[PDB]
Amino acid sequence: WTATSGSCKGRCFELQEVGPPDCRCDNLCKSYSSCCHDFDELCLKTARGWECTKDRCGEVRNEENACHCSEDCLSRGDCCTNYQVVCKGESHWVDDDCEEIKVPECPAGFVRPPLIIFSVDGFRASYMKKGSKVMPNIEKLRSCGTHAPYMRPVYPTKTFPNLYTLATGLYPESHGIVGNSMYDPVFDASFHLRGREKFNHRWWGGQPLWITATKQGVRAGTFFWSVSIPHERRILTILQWLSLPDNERPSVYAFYSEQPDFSGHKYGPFGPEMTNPLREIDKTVGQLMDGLKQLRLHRCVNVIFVGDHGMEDVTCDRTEFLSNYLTNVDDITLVPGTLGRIRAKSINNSKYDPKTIIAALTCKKPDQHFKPYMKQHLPKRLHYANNRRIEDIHLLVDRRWHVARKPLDVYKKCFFQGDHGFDNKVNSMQTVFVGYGPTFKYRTKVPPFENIELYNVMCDLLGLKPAPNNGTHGSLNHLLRTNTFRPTMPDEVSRPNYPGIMYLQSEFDLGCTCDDKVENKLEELNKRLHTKGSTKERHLLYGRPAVLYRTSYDILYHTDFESGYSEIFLMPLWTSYTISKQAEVSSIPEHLTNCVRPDVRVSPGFSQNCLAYKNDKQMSYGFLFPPYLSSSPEAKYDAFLVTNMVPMYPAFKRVWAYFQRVLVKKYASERNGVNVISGPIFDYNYDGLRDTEDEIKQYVEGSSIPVPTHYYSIITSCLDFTQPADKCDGPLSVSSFILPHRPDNDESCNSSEDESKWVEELMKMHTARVRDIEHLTGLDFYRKTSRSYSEILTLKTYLHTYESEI
Ligand SMILES: *[C@@H]1O[C@H](CO)[C@@H](O[C@@H]2O[C@H](CO)[C@@H](O[C@@H]3O[C@H](CO[C@H]4O[C@H](CO)[C@@H](O)[C@H](O[C@H]5O[C@H](CO)[C@@H](O)[C@H](O)[C@@H]5O[C@H]5O[C@H](CO)[C@@H](O)[C@H](O)[C@@H]5O)[C@@H]4O)[C@@H](O)[C@H](O[C@H]4O[C@H](CO)[C@@H](O)[C@H](O)[C@@H]4O[C@H]4O[C@H](CO)[C@@H](O)[C@H](O)[C@@H]4O)[C@@H]3O)[C@H](O)[C@H]2NC(C)=O)[C@H](O)[C@H]1NC(C)=O
Ligand SMILES: Cc1cc(OCc2nc(C#N)c(N3CCCC3)o2)c(C(C)(C)C)cc1C#N
Ligand SMILES: [Ca+2]
Ligand SMILES: [Ca+2]
Ligand SMILES: [Cl-]
Ligand code: NA
Ligand code: NA
Ligand SMILES: [Zn+2]
Repeated sequence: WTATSGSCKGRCFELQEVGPPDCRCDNLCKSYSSCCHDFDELCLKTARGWECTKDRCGEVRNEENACHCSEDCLSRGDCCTNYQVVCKGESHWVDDDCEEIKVPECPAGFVRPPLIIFSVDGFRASYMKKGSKVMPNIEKLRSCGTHAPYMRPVYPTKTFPNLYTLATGLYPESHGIVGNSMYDPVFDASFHLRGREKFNHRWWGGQPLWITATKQGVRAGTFFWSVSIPHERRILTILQWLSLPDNERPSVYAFYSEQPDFSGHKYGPFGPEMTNPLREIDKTVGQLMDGLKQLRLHRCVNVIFVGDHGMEDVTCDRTEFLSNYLTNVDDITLVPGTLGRIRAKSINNSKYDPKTIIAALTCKKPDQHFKPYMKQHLPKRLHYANNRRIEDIHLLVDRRWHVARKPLDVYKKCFFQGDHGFDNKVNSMQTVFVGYGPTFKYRTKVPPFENIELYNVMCDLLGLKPAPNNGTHGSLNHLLRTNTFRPTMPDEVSRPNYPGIMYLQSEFDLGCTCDDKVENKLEELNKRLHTKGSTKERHLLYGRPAVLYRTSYDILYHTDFESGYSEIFLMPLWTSYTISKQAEVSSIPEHLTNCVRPDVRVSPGFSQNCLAYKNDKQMSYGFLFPPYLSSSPEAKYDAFLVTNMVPMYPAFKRVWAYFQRVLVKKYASERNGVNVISGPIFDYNYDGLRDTEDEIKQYVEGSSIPVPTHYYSIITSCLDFTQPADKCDGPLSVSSFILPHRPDNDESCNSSEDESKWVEELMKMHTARVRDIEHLTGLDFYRKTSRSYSEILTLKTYLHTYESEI
């Protein structure tokens, strides 16, 4: 119930929301059907439209009018945005040459530059170029301010997941808005785009910017705007707020546009009908900027222009139907569209089995336009798993396609030509970022970055301490003129041991054999030095990774590679090695095929054993430093040390061998040497965070050798590829992967073909930021470079997407 017999007289768009059942006047009252009777009358004035005209200049104040052209309007803060242009001979902000804003040029009383977040739905990245002719205001913001060629949204590339990620710096799996549509089994409740449940606070995790602000004594304008409050009124309200007395005036504001998303669904991302929506958004921008200029704030305020996601071409005829794969279609609930999520229709059905469903959706048709996945086998880069609201079964749908349950759903629910929600690395899902203001840089292009990083920066722009979030604070310092956040390297928690030769061959009973016993102070002094770390400057280019947790490990030095060996997990946490451009690939010799050698630096008790691999009929093994890339026949003996060995399914060995035998050399050619750090990852609880010992769900049979869930590699070279990796004087270039350690290759539909046809594709699908790998390992890389930490932070957040050009 709401008693709507109160009035909004003087209360229009009140910031402090009043509790039921007294009527509401805030920008959300329409959505809750709870406005005061006079809300339309007082708060949604429209009389005479949105622009001053020559005859309206210096008029008598008429309180009915939407905006004003009277002499007093500037004081009252309620002129039409074009008032000075029409009545005082001022130019539009867009027609003014842009000039560097070296410092905040704010009215007295302003304790800090305000921040206005101008957010646009479905604003695809390529619109900045392709629609630049029709977008003069926006195009002026872009080129005079700071801009990225695109901004990477989060998966799924929908609205609420993205807008709330912007507001929180969190992955949807952490903030809770994991889709446009959701069921929470604990609440036994549902979240939809329409209706009212979505307004319950319990869906919304983390701390959004407005709450971070308020808790820290910084006032906020409200962020959420009902669809029926026209754009012009939203702008006027923000301008009005900006004129409030110092003690009442908000410091952070948001504008929202339903366009271009709305039209792009109807007409597709490039439908000729798309020009108009883009014209109108630009007109809105021009109004804001004109409004700001009038108020002497256009060189004081920091403006962010940001989209939530892009838009792709998607029509009805391009749907896949689960009914063409599944017999049991009515025993399941599918969340449909540009992503699939599947659960049982009823929890009382004990015959339901995810295993058989996945299998029935796997590589069943030739050009199949989606791929099923247990959520924990989704590429780790999507961080889309650690939430009870995300169904165990997920379908990654091909760009340009839809998945529905049955054909009837598609014709009884072509209507649309555009849609979004696909994998976040997909070009058409990319969105925009422009920062313009005193705190942003002047005429600066920055590289593509992820929207999860904005929360931090908006906190910086406001002088706020950010709530704990998924951004890497400092990785976007290069966007900023001042207010940068200067982070320290995390302190190392565990210092390594440096074991010497402390065990005799005969103390090891691991069931390992190696045909190695074929025997000079020239090459005997040389090898000691190698085992003391003589070649370490070559293979450990950026210093050793720091272990950021309490554990017990050893640094092991070799001719061709260096490792941090875990006595707890009985394998390396990392193996580091440099492959120069000229380096040569050799084979594993016949007499060495099944050779495994005891490491006389590491005790039997802290070693793996060959017997456990013999007994484990499913588990085989691989090596972290590839024997194929040994520098000499004599050095190759080190590749076979038990302390270089890791557990590997024969299905995964196919992948690993091809990467180690073929791809590393290829990269070294193409990049002028590469440095490689490889290792295991354990994430059985799929929270994207390093597992403790007691979280491991699988061991090599009969042993305490834990089985990795994933295998990572970090591949570094010189950004200037004319300089070889080991003699790089400037910025670095990185690409990385986190491969799932799976006992089949069901994921790659072409795995029965040669590795050259499918492996590299899989790696690309599982591209990763170094930062992802840090989360998963508790390591901290790049501890000793000549580079600035902020640059190294940006590097660590870099993702190599393998998409073609924007
Ligand atoms: C991305 O960034 C985020 C932000 O940092 C990272 O997530 C954090 O990770 C922390 C480590 O997992 C985690 O810390 C835990 O907090 C528990 C208390 O949490 C409540 O309070 C916080 C603070 O305000 C709040 O943020 C939480 O909100 C979550 O939960 C509610 C649901 O109730 C949601 O509405 C909300 O969206 C959010 O959900 C998400 O996080 C939870 C984890 O809390 C997930 O489970 C959800 O699926 C969802 O994704 C909470 O309101 C605290 O209880 C934990 O302490 C336990 O574990 C430690 C281990 O150190 C142990 O010492 C303690 O004894 C305790 O264990 C006891 O309970 C256990 C289970 O109940 C049991 O096993 C034991 O036997 C004990 O009885 C823990 O400290 C922090 O909450 C989240 N924060 C957020 C916002 O998500 C995330 O890691 C980053 N991702 C990546 C890849 O880097
Ligand atoms: C800029 C910004 C805007 C914003 O909201 C703008 C907004 N209002 C409505 C309404 N009605 C709406 N819907 C999206 C699709 C249906 C309606 O979206 C939000 C939140 C509040 C969504 C979390 C966060 C940020 C951030 N950061
Ligand atoms: Ca949207
Ligand atoms: Ca984990
Ligand atoms: Cl969804
Ligand atoms: Na085996
Ligand atoms: Na396959
Ligand atoms: Zn949309």
